[PDB]
Amino acid sequence: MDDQGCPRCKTTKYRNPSLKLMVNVCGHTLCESCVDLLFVRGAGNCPECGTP
Amino acid sequence: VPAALKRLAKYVIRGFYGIEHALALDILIRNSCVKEEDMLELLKFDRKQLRSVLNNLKGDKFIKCRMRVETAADGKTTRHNYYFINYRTLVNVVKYKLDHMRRRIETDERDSTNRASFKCPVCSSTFTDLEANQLFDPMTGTFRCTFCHTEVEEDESAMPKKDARTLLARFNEQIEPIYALLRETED
Amino acid sequence: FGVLAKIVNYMKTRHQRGDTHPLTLDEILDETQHLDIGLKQKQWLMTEALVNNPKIEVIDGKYAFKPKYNVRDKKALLRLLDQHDQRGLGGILLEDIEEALPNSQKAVKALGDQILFVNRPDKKKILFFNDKSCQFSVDEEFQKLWRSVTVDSMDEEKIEEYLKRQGI
Amino acid sequence: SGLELYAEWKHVNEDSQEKKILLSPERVHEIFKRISDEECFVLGMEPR
Ligand SMILES: [Zn+2]
Ligand SMILES: [Zn+2]
Ligand SMILES: [Zn+2]
Repeated sequence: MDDQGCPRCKTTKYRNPSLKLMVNVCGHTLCESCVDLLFVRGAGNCPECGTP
Repeated sequence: VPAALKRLAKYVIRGFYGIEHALALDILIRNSCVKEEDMLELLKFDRKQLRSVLNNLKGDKFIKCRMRVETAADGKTTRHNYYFINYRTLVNVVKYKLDHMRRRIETDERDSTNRASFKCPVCSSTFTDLEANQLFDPMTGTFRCTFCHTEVEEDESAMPKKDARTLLARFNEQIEPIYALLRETED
Repeated sequence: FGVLAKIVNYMKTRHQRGDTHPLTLDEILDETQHLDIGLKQKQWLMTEALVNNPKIEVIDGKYAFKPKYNVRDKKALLRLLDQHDQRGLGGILLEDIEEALPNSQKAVKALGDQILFVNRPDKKKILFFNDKSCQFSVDEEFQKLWRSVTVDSMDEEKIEEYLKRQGI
Repeated sequence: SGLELYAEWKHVNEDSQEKKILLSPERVHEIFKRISDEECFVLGMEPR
């Protein structure tokens, strides 16, 4: 669970066991906390490369 | 007392509460039905000091009381207050505080990232980001003020900004290792 | 008491000088030069004064002590206080250790955090036994949030409704 | 009794002892929050 890492917030898996996780197209796993935190900061970019 | 309820009731009384609350609980673990005059002669406490400690546990919905109205050998009314560890309420009281302590950090952090990010180090005026269209000077490329022509800076680096948020967010994760020994036992 | 308080004072003071042996009654009136007190006062304080004492100890033909029943030993403060926890006999005040054990400020500080202290309103300390099998401590700011949650002005069945609403 | 309100219970079924405790100001605040709109019209008050 916490071994795969976390993009922006990094502090979400240790706060709620029943966490709502999401996937994309390039091949990553972003939880619901990183969806709203990245939209208010940027948009829908890949944290490693560049996937719109 | 089971091995899970005995170990959980000892770790909470030491770290959270003080030392006086933990010394008066060790007798309650080894002996359940304990008279009122027994916790004063064994602990060697005071009549006003022991009463203040027992009231904190009873007020926190931990232990109860069972009064008795009988007759002693002298012929007077003898009243006793049997204090014992009641697990019929302490289970939900501990879980009640865990939900507020976990949401208190989330509330104080969410209400601190969205504030401001502009302040003039001369007139000491806290500016916001919704006034950058009027506080800009095209003849210099920098920002200014209102009643004066001074250069602004940041906004006192102490709030979770783009980089300082990681330092304050990881503080909440430190509660898990220090409480994993207590949460796994209760789970 | 006035006569009984004087006998107990000289019985314990002389023991701390360098005499470790039981004593009777004729030895006190002879060493203190108080033999000329009469015959009616010597017999009255023999079979009534030392008999009414509930804490007196008679070995054979002499008299022992009463404030302390254990023998003198180096490694004895930790073993004596440990029996009060495994059996539940209570505790020993600080005035009892400082009186029976000479210079108790060295043995207590040498053990470290093995004995907890109690702050009493009448300026008294209580010596217990800190169990090392269960130890837990947090920061100073962590104990403030634990007591900030108001749980005294609520209800037992009211807490169950708030926990079942979230999911726990 | 001046500036402090008291309460005296008397349940002649399972608790004949008259309980007397000081009414905490935080107790009446939690009850008033549960009052909805349909209950304010009875007392003669308007939530808005
Ligand atoms: Zn995340
Ligand atoms: Zn990618
Ligand atoms: Zn300015």
